[PDB]
Amino acid sequence: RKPLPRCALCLINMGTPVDKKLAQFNNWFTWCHNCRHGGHAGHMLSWFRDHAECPVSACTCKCMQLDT
Amino acid sequence: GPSAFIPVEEVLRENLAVVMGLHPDYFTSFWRLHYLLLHTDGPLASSWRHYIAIMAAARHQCSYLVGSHMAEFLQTGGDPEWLLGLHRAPEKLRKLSEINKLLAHRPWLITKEHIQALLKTGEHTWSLAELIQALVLLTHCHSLSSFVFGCGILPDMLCFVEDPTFGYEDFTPTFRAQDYTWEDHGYSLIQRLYPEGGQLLDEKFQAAYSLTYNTIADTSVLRRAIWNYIHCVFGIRYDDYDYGEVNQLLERNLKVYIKTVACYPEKTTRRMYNLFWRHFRHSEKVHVNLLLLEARMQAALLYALRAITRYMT
Amino acid sequence: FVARSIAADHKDLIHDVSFDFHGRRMATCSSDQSVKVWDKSESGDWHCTASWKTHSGSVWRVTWAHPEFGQVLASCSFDRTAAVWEEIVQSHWVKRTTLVDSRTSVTDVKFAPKHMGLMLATCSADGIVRIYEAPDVMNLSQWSLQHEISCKLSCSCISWNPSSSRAHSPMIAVGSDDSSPNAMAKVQIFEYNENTRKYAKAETLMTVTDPVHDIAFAPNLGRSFHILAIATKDVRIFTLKPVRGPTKFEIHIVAQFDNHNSQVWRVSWNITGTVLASSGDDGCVRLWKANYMDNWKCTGILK
Amino acid sequence: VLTGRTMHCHLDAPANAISVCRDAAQVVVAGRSIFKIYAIEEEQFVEKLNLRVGRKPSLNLSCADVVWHQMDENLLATAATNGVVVTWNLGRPSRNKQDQLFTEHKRTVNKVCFHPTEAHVLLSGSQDGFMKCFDLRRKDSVSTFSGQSESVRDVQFSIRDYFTFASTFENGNVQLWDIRRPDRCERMFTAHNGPVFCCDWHPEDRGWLATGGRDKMVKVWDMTTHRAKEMHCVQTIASVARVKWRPECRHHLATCSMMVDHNIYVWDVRRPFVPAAMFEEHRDVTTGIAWRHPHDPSFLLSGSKDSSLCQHLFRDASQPVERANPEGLCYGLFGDLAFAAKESLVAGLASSALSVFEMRWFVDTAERYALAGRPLAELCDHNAKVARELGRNQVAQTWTMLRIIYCSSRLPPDFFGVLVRDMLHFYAEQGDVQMAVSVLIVLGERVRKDIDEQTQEHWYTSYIDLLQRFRLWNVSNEVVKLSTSRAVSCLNQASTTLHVNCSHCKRPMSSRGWVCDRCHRCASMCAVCHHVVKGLFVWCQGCSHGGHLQHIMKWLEGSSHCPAGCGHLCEYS
Ligand SMILES: [Zn+2]
Ligand SMILES: [Zn+2]
Ligand SMILES: [Zn+2]
Ligand SMILES: [Zn+2]
Ligand SMILES: [Zn+2]
Ligand SMILES: [Zn+2]
Ligand SMILES: [Zn+2]
Repeated sequence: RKPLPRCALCLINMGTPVDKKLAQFNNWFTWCHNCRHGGHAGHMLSWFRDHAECPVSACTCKCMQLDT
Repeated sequence: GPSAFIPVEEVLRENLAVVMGLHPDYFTSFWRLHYLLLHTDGPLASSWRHYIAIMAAARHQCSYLVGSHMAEFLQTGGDPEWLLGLHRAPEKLRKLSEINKLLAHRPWLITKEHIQALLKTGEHTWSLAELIQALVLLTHCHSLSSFVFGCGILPDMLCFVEDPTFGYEDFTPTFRAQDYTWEDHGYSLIQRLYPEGGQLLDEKFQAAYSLTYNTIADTSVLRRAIWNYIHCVFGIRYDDYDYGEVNQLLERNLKVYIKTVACYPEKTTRRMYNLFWRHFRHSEKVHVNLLLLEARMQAALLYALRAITRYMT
Repeated sequence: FVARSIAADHKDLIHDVSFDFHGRRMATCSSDQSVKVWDKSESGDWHCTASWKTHSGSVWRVTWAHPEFGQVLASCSFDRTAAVWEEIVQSHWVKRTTLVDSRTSVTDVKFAPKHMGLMLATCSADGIVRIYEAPDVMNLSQWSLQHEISCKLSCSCISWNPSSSRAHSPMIAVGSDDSSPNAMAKVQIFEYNENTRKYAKAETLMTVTDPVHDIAFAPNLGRSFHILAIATKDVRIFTLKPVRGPTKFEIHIVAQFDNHNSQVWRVSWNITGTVLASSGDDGCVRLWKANYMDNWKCTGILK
Repeated sequence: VLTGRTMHCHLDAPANAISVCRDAAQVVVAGRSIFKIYAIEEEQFVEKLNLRVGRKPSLNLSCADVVWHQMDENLLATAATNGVVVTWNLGRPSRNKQDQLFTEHKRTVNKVCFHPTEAHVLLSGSQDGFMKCFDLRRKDSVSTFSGQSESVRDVQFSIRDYFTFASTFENGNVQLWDIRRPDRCERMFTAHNGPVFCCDWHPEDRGWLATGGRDKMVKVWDMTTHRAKEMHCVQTIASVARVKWRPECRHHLATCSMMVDHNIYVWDVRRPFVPAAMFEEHRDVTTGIAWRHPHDPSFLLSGSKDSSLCQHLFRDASQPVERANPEGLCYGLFGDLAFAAKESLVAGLASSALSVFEMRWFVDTAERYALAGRPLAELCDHNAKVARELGRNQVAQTWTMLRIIYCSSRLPPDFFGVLVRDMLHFYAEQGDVQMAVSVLIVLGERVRKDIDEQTQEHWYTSYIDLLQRFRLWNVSNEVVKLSTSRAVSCLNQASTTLHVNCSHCKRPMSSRGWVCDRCHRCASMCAVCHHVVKGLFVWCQGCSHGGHLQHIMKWLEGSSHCPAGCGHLCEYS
């Protein structure tokens, strides 16, 4: 019981509860394999749709285009 | 064998938990109470609850509960440096030692001034909900420390105590019995400050008070005798009981045994255990050496709740 | 403006309604000893989601906490207590703690601003107000009591100051209710004193003598002073400018609105904090705004 | 007509029980160490007689329940702590007017009673699950019953009838008997989930019994039918000790608490949530509640454990309903004024009505502005166009003027600094930070070295809070990233980095690789395309499976199974 990581966008800590949808896709983890910066799936999808830089301030690499 | 006082063959025919298994109902109730008190989330943290258990078991020199409790305190995020002593402990439990004194040795000096100084404004203050858990914890650990030696169960400390030469005084403002009783007054207060604790304490108290005695020359009279005698040891006097039956219903060997167990539990020996009622079965000597913790806990809780009630009146 | 009547399905007077952080949820309470939560839908409809019983006395003010800590509520009632109810995942609300320290009924409970952690303040009818704190954020059951203040008079309302700057120390306003004909002030200001780590006496509104029934601080958003509101038999708005012990203040009076011809019960500000709202015994809601020259005037009457 | 004010006399010892004679002139007050009698006067009650006058403090005086009689003012009766049903007849002038002493009970008696029609028949009830009946002809006994339950409390006796008789127990059942048939209980019905501490009939309505208990409930039962039919139920603050019915009315009670609460409440059985009346002149729990009336509406006696005895009046009661807050309103995010008020404030006084009465520029401008990436002129012109397209004109003029001032026999260089700073203060002061923050970000070092740090941090934090309130995360993070102060460009650098592991070796991998040092298996393979994932990597928590962000979304739209293959619905549909 120590705090889990948080989205770089929501600043809210992550988590998923381990018909009625118990744990939607938008709340899953997702992270850059070069940065190790992560967040919710939905917020990262929205951020990289209109932008192209690592969501965290002072980070540099272009996270999405590395693999696409 | 778990115990050097009870024969291993007797235990097999009928680490200290397996001993209490010969009674099903009370084993279940005690395990429920222990689970709620020490494991479930509540007003205090788990590390603090284990430390409280440690300080309440390091009062009768029970080198069985001052063990596993410190062995599971470390595995719950606790500070390893704290075990150096109370001098290393934070200035939040230092207010608890003075009341830990009488809750194990001499219950009758508790009063409003003690709880008030505990609930005093400053840089380290308790609330009601977070000290009522503490006192219930202390009473539970004292009762377990008494019972473990009451069965003589086979599996540093002096740096954890303040003035460790206190002891229990014989006795002679007595406590009148049916002036502040659990079933009417105290239950409401404990339930209001602690709902689940009150119900579990209630179930424990009636479960222990429904056990039979079998071998007897009407298995209720000796129960009442062994139930009220320990109470008048502490200061609560029931006026209705005729106290000739107390001496006329319990052998002096039984009396010295129960006093040795409930006052100075480190003083019991195998000769002390066997010197009373050799013609019986060990569960009969267990159901008697096992109700004394319940009577002790009842008296301690009644005294503490009388102390706390006056603080609001 | 239009209205949409909602079937309360309560058994007694509704006391308060409070809105979620994101504006999509709202919570209700009543003297029928219950709390209900309503969420808006796609077609702008309101429907119930939870109707569980909370206390055993008349349930007064119910508040929401910031969703950074989760979906955690709070309440006070005739039972001299205070709860920190939380919703967990169908979903249902489960209790977490019960602060039982006051000898008299707890009147109001208000969460602190985010920038000072998770805190909770409760005012008691006998005149004692107390601040709590939960340093272990992830388990809302280790609540501790940090400060205790004596108000020498009955307490009816409480309001935090949302100023997020580090040039403003935290401060809390206390609303009295005693009607005894002995004059004396009602509203008082308590200001944190981080030098000594205690709440002090900062200012006292001497011009207030009639019973105070609700209080509120205006959201700041960038303002360099403080704006206060008071729900007396009239509606008053105060302005407090700190001069560069506690800080010394300058207390001015801006509005002396008396077109309710009744007793004003509640006051509520906006998010940007430029328009005020209030309701009185007459029965309608008024809105007040500034005419860009420190000259407030009514801008609507909703009934 | 009785005429008394609100007065409180004094006692030297705490009391536990009160009884009232038929003449409404004298009252019995008694406890463990007091057995006096008091007489009610027009102005002040004064001491009259002391029944406890024995030379030694014997144990057969510590009463717990005292009852007078309604047709013989000389008769008295009480229950001593250890079972002694000692009766007192004042006719004998021999000072301590005692009478037939009884000791034929086993344990602590709890309450005694009397027949309101006869003066010889006596009842009793104690801890043994027994009910001691007696005949005052000095007989031997009458009909000692077997309750087959736990401690009996609040025995009492019927009012209109002559033979009915009820009694409530400690585990939670109430019974009903008959004198002539002492073998079996006529009626059997459970009432509470705890000790039943109280019982009383209804003087007016026949068969309408009302019981109270430690359940913190008070329930009125209908005995007209053959079953135990409930009619009402009242929730209270604490355990209910005494339940008393006010005369000449049909729907009012009077209940006193047993712990914590020191207050009497006069509940209306119709309105069970808020008390009608309230008395607050005491310091400890009020042990006894008794009337003063054969039938009068507004006179109540009381007695507590603070050694006090006082008379009450309905008129002087601190009525709480008349002095409560009836309304409540709050503002919403966009505008959602929700108003609640009594049904007597909007148009039959115990209900409310709920209604909701019902900023786009802020939201529209948030994502439509431009903050960096282009030279000053491009940003200024684009922002001016964005403002003009909405309706705000002065802001567009400010944009254009800033572009003229910066993007330029010459004016002095630092000539416009005060004007720009005053603009920033003017826009920030009136509560519009969307302009001050944006202008600060765009102009950068040209103006940032003119304002103090605290005010800048205030602007930034307030604007970010407002933005997050509307769920505009993109622009909020945009402000975070380009924030010109150190204290704001740190919010997303705190606890946002994960630690990645290999599921075959269970050991960490470095921060800039996709392969395993011991395993050698490339541990970044999408479960859809079987290709190396070098960028974004989604991860289900119950499967430890995942892959490309885009692939997994399409697969999860298509079906509800883990693509790697394992019985697991990663979303539970
Ligand atoms: Zn990064
Ligand atoms: Zn997110
Ligand atoms: Zn990256
Ligand atoms: Zn590997
Ligand atoms: Zn892939
Ligand atoms: Zn899987
Ligand atoms: Zn899965």
